[PDB]
Amino acid sequence: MYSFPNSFRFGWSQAGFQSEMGTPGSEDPNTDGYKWVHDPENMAAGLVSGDLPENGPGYWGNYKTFHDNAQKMGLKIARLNVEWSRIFPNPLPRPQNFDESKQDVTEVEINENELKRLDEYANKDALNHYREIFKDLKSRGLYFILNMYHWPLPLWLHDPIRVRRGDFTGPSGWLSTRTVYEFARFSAYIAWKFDDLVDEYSTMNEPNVVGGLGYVGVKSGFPPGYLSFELSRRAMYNIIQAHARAYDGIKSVSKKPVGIIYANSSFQPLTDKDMEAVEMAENDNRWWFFDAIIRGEITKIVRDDLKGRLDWIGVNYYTRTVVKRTEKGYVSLGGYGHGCERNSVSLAGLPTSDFGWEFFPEGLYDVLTKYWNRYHLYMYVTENGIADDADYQRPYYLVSHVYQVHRAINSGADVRGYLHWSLADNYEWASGFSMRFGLLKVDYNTKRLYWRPSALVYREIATNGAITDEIEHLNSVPPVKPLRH
Amino acid sequence: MYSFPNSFRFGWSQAGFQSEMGTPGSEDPNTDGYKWVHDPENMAAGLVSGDLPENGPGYWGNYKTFHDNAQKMGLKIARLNVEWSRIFPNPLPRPQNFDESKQDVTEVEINENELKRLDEYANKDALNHYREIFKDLKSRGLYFILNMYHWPLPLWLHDPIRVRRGDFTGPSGWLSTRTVYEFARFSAYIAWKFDDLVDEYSTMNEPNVVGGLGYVGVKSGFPPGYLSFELSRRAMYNIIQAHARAYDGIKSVSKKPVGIIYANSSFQPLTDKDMEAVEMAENDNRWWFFDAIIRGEITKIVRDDLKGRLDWIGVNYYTRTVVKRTEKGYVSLGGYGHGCERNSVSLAGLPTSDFGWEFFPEGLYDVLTKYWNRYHLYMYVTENGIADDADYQRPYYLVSHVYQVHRAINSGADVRGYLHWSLADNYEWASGFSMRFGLLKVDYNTKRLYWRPSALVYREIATNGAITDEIEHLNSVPPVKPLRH
Ligand SMILES: Fc1ccc2[nH]ccc2c1
Ligand SMILES: Fc1ccc2[nH]ccc2c1
Ligand SMILES: [Cl-]
Ligand SMILES: [Cl-]
Ligand SMILES: [Cl-]
Ligand SMILES: [Cl-]
Ligand SMILES: [Cl-]
Ligand SMILES: [Cl-]
Repeated sequence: MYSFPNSFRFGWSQAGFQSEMGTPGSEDPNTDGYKWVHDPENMAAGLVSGDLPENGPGYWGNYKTFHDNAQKMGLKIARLNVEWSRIFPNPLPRPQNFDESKQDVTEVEINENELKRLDEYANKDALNHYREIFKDLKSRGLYFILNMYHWPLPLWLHDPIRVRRGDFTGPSGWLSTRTVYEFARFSAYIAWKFDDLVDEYSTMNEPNVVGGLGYVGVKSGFPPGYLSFELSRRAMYNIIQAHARAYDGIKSVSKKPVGIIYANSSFQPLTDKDMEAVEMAENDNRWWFFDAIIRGEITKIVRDDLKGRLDWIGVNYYTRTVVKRTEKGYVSLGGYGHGCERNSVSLAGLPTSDFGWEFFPEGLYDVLTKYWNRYHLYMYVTENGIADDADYQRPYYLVSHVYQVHRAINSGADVRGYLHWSLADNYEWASGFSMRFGLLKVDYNTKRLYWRPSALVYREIATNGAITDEIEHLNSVPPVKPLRH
Repeated sequence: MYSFPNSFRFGWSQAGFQSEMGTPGSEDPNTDGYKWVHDPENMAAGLVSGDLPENGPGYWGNYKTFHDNAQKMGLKIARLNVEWSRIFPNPLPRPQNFDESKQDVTEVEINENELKRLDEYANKDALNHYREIFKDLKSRGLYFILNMYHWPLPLWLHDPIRVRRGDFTGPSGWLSTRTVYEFARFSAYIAWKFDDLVDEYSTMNEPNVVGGLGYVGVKSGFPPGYLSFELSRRAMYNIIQAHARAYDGIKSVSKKPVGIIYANSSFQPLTDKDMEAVEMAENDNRWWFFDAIIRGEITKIVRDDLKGRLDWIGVNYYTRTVVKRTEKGYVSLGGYGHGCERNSVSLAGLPTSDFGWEFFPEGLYDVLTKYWNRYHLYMYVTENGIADDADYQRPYYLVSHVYQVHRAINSGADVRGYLHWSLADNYEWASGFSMRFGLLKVDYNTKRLYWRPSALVYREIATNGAITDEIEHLNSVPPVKPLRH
């Protein structure tokens, strides 16, 4: 048996755009993401799947059924976000004493009168509905992490088709400090409205994906799909200071912990001669960002308005990345990690998911202990899961990664919970509905939820607070011989 | 939801030779089967795997742990056998007024003095141990079906190496009416000793396999592996009258129901022009045997000493057999049913097990309703399961076959329980330990039992007496794209 601290919580994470829509009256047509996935040219290009989020799993209407099943599964923590677009579907007045040309945003003043004026423009129907959802959540005894931002922006801040086309005269998302300013005020406003229900806050989810896929990895179908190293850097600079200004904003109205959730990989050497390549990749993908919002270090200078703006770190982990040293520096290798064939085996002989992602639970121990030793900030595993409609690999994936969290705690790392991605199947961005990450399988015609066997395994873990003796054999690699390869 | 009658019981079946040995002091070295699987020539030929049953799962010593897990899983019925060899490890005196040359055995007299004399030769340590096992079983509220015979014979009745070599001067198993006579007395003796613990009896398990694989399908590694159509028929004739004489024997000491357990396939037409081939195959594999022990019809004559010797039918079902009409008659086709590649797909595109057996749950409905319409005797599904160490297919296999029993009941068939093969992994005859049929995975080094996710699924079925809404999606074919093919 592998037992966890009495205070450790098992639960799940979920995103609004991916799970809310699907029931009558639930559609949110007012985001950059909604425009992006409906765009005829994006569909013709195959940048998006043609599946549409308004045919989704229906959490907006059916949240009591989601929460019923989570409670029956023994879950004790959830991380959800509010959709900015639902709260402010129409534009806010452009800020007066605000200079859009100033590169740096070092303060965004929050006060009671500003909050009461913002309240005039908020959608009270959406606010009340979210209160009902979150009250129902809390009434099941679930600890609540509220995340402010999980990729879609109001269209009045970002028209992604205009930017895709190379037109930068309109609302340009994270390329504009207007978005930085409004995100800070949005985050303060939500904490002001919901602090009585929230246990901890996250400002954002996977900001590195926003900048990396939106402006470099443009085949991914992440908006606005405008290929530019320069603008990727500008977007990440703005998202960093937006995190800091939202941290300060929330702290002006709340005493509760404020963290951030990040897309992590475990960087692994192709050969024993590649350890410096690993360090370089960790610098280029992880430490540059966290040194900025924890130590204030940015490109070198120290900004005192960035330093110390983090209480905890959310680790989102799915697989590794294998790197080797080059003359110029380092490169990642296809055939491992997230660059494998779907439903196959990696070059290392490890099974791959429906998404082509390699089975590599030891990477989660690596990431947790690396963060702990560098910053000594406590952590949640805020995402971990697998695309696996058939449920062949998920029982092993679940138990093996939970075991690696147990290992990390035994080594001294302060890890306070494990949140699986996800409770139920949902809309997986440019891939649509075909990638199924749920413990629960969704029938999108009826919106009914079904328990995959891994959900029964998870109930055993969560209700016992342990990997029990009876399921310890699942701490192993899914047998590869019976799988496609 | 698919609900079952309140009296319907879910449980499991298990065999002594396959599961008992593995703990200190549990070895039974005195069967034809033990000699057969240790034989150097059989091992060199690859007729047997080289795995040895004395390294097995250890039910003889660890039965309380088996039963603990079955009780936790909600199971309410078990079918087990006593091993003849354990009860009579040394030979009995040859019967005096018994003519070994008489082809027909129409009566085997049982009386109290005969039973008390038999008792003098019985192993009291084994008898007491079985009583302890069966008492523990009954103390969990499990209904108990006791089967008398599940293939191994005492070596003093069958030396299979001598017969393999073409020497018929020694103890020749089912080729000898001595075995018929002694089986009837053995069955009466066991019922006399255990009737207070038994709810229903079966005389034997899969008699058609004994005759078919022992004397025709000789590549299978089933003893004595002597290829002869003539002797296959002689063995089946003797096993039929042995069933009848054991039926009468048990009924001389007990009022409880006595049935038989049979190896079934669902015979399916390759094309719509092949329905007569199906009927012929059903005649040649199923009806000839049951017409003999129910209607007394044998080759045509009616024997009044065979007629009416059956109260219930145990259906053992794993997959189908596809047949087509030939000029001479009919033939079975490779690439379907039990003649597929392992961990692949059949010619029909259906997934195959670790044993090469095709996924075909509708066959179970076919077999149950065919038996019911012909004989109107009530039934148990006494075996159903899959070789699947990884547990990829078993959740679907379990739910889909249980659903087909629900269908059969809805159509009028009197089916009173479903017994999965098996609770735990065990020694699978000539294949050794590599074919894993358990809901529970066995570590053969430690003898520890682990719950595969399908065991958690089975607990949901058994504790609710139903396929619940939450697992209804498992009534479907395992997705083939992610599996080996
Ligand atoms: F299809 C997609 C992909 C990435 C995204 N980020 C925000 C909305 C959205 C939609
Ligand atoms: F390996 C095997 C195969 C079939 C059998 N039948 C009885 C014992 C035995 C052993
Ligand atoms: Cl990372
Ligand atoms: Cl630090
Ligand atoms: Cl669907
Ligand atoms: Cl049959
Ligand atoms: Cl009849
Ligand atoms: Cl083992």
